[PDB]
Amino acid sequence: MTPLEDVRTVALPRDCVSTVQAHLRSVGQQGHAGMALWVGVQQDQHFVIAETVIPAQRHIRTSDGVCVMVPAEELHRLNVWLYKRGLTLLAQIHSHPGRAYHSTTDDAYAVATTIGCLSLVVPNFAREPFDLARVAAYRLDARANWNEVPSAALTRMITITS
Amino acid sequence: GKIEIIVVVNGQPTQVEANPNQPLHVVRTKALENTQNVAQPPDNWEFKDEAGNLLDVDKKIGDFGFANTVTLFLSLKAGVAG
Ligand SMILES: [Zn+2]
Repeated sequence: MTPLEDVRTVALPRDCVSTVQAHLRSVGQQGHAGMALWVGVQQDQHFVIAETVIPAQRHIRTSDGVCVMVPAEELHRLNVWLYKRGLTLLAQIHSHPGRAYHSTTDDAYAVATTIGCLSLVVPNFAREPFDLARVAAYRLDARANWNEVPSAALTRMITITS
Repeated sequence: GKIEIIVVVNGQPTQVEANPNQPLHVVRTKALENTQNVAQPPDNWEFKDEAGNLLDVDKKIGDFGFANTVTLFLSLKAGVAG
């Protein structure tokens, strides 16, 4: 069969972008980072995103900034829900107060834990419209490293549909 | 006397064969490797049964009183971004 690592193309509904943006913008108005998840069905080397999940989450101030934490009960709920629905977790998305990048905390505590998963970072509290060329995207390798996906490669990979 | 455990990780099942004297953490390591879940190490995950109870990962598999067709959910202790 085909591992998630071998996905090369992703269909992303515009509605799923809108749900992410609305959540990130909403919590950003309070100075907080938010998190969202893209789930769907893998079709071998293609992945169809079906839904955005906004996990139950808490917002905590750290020494050098802010973070978003997903509690254990919610991670269990999400696991059971994916299993009952026949869905796969492809991507996590979170916002930064300013420039987008993967921090050391982001590298260590991801929710999208499977080799091949994506982690997208939206700058400036998602104030501007979502743009695949303006996010900072990372993909998890077999040695558990989150490596940057250059913008040109990200736009070749992900097509937004309506 | 091997026990068959379906472990579900991010909604994906993997069947792990277990012997009664093995601690549950032995199955944790195997299920994560089988499902390619590497972004947090094995000690960062915990088991819950179908009724939702948290299971002691150091307890021997034979001491739970599983039936042969048991499904367990293996999920992260914490997720953080920022
Ligand atoms: Zn971050």
